[PDB]
Amino acid sequence: FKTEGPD
Amino acid sequence: FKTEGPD
Amino acid sequence: GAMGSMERASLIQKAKLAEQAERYEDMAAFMKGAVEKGEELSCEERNLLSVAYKNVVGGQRAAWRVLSSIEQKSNEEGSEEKGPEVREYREKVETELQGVCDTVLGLLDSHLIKEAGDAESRVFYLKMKGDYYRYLAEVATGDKKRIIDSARSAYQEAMDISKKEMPPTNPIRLGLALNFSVFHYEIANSPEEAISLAKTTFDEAMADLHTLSEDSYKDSTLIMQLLRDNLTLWT
Amino acid sequence: GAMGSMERASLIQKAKLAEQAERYEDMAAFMKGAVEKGEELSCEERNLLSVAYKNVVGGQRAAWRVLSSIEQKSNEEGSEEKGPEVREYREKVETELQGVCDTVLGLLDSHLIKEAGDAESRVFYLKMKGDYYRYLAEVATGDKKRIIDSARSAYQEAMDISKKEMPPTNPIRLGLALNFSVFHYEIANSPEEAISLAKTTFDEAMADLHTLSEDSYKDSTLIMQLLRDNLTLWT
Ligand SMILES: [Cl-]
Ligand SMILES: [Cl-]
Ligand SMILES: [Mg+2]
Ligand SMILES: [Mg+2]
Ligand SMILES: [Mg+2]
Ligand SMILES: [Mg+2]
Ligand SMILES: [Mg+2]
Ligand SMILES: [Mg+2]
Repeated sequence: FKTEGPD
Repeated sequence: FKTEGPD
Repeated sequence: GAMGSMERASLIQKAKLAEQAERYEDMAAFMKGAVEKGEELSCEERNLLSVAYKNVVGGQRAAWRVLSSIEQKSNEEGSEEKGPEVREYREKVETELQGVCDTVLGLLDSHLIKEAGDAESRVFYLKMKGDYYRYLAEVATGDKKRIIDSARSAYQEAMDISKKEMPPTNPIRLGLALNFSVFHYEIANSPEEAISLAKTTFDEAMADLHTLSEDSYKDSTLIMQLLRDNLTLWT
Repeated sequence: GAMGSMERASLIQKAKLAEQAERYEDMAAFMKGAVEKGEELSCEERNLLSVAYKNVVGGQRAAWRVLSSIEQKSNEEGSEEKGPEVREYREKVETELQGVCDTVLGLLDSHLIKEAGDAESRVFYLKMKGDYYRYLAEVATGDKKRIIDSARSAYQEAMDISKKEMPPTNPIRLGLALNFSVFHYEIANSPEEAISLAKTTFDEAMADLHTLSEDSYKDSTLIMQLLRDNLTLWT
């Protein structure tokens, strides 16, 4: 699942 | 230029 | 602190060089030094702080997930006993991850949040507080409830401010909602809440895109697509 | 040393976990600890040592190249003066890179090379010595000639042993030749020597592929393709 910003 | 192994 | 002798502007400049070099631990250390000068951070500087730590903790989280998976397989029926090493090394990585989260939380508590009065700064910092408690919750197995409630509380305060003070398309508001929705789904065992939040947020942003310039439209729709990607995975 | 209390086998096991987690600095520290137990390394363990340090130094080299490029642009006509920060940060990265090279060279000198009697171990270690002197040469601007000659000397000793003791398809021999050819082209300003070495090595390997199993053929042809890729770039 996607969250804000880079990994 | 390529050298042996990973980067 | 090792950065105490370096000018604030030089620390910012080197943070930007470290970013270009993909030297994220250096970037974080420079930005920690800049915060510790005691002045408030500009928008650009907030974003450098966030990018630095997000990249450092992201590497740690990825490593922890690999090690935890190996450890769980070791604890399956018919797995050969291999000794304490997988647990020890998972614990080493976990402890380093917790240390980075504690560093970030400490910057926010001393004294970024208390001096942040504008909605853009305060929401940004409260979202960060929710995020780093969330990363602590991902590895917590013992205080777990209290870590979860600390994340929730930070996110809820950020949400309350953002809904009063920012438009529905504002990228910080959108990224907050995105992350709080993932908290609900992954941490709080609240998939319905996660889906409702992501849906409401997307729809309210879509209705206000007409107000935006082309550049602002691009910024908002990028985050909207992330909400959509999670909704596709979850529904 | 921080690893002195950990069993050798546990250090090897954790090196392999660190590899899976892409935690290369940890992997290198575990493998340094294993070397410092004083026993010779198996083939698998040599390769873990090499992969660990190659990944650590590779990140440093990439960062150094970015910073050096920025620094060189700053020194162009009509560039605005921005102060000492780009030079300072390039120097910081350079010094850390040199420290990693010195660590590896120190393991090889105390005492990996002197106890390595079989051609596969000795060639492997001498190639590594050439490689880490080569990485020192990439950043050297002052002793530069002596660093270059140390790389050359290590590679030449490895070459002499490999030609006497190993078949032309052996992967360690092939990787040595590949790297020594890049030394000639990039470091020693000897593109003709680089091209001759790569050509000769490729052709002699091709003539001995018929002797190999399917698996050995795959291993050798992978390295042969690297020689071919450099020859395409250089001719
Ligand atoms: Cl450990
Ligand atoms: Cl510096
Ligand atoms: Mg000052
Ligand atoms: Mg723990
Ligand atoms: Mg339902
Ligand atoms: Mg023992
Ligand atoms: Mg220097
Ligand atoms: Mg010619």
